[PDB]
Amino acid sequence: MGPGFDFAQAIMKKNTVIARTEKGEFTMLGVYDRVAVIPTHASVGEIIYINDVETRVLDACALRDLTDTNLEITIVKLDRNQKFRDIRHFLPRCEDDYNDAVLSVHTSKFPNMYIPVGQVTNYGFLNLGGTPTHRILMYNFPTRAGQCGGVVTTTGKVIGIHVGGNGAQGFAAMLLHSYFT
Repeated sequence: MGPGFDFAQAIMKKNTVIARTEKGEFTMLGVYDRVAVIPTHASVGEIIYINDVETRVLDACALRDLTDTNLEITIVKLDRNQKFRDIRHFLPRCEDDYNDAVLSVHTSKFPNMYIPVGQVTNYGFLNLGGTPTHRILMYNFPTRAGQCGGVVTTTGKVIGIHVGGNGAQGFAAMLLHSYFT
């Protein structure tokens, strides 16, 4: 409907796949080459389904900060026959607050879904499902089961992936340029 939705749509149309694990279907952001991200609670194994294609996982790394605190981001390298458009130049370099974000989701359950979530707070620490988690972004939208892995964007930046909610707020894990060097 406006430039925020335009940037979000451009990311969804070229840089997302539907990932299926034993824990469900997730929006999965492709970042560059065969490298993608997914919430760590997706529990990626040796095999994953990508757009319903059986795919070998070549590497998977559950990220933690240098305090050895969960970040809730898993970086996956996929044995896929095609590269993603390189979007690393849209990743923030530092932890920040944002205005006017969109959360975008694409699954069997929620196709072509775009939510204007508004102002995004650098929340920091969250006890996420009982797990101490750092680098959390917070927005005041009542997100639901099925939106995990959803992409959080502003005009010109890909800032996070949706990892949870409390019924009134939603929470995303930061994406930082330094994760994908």
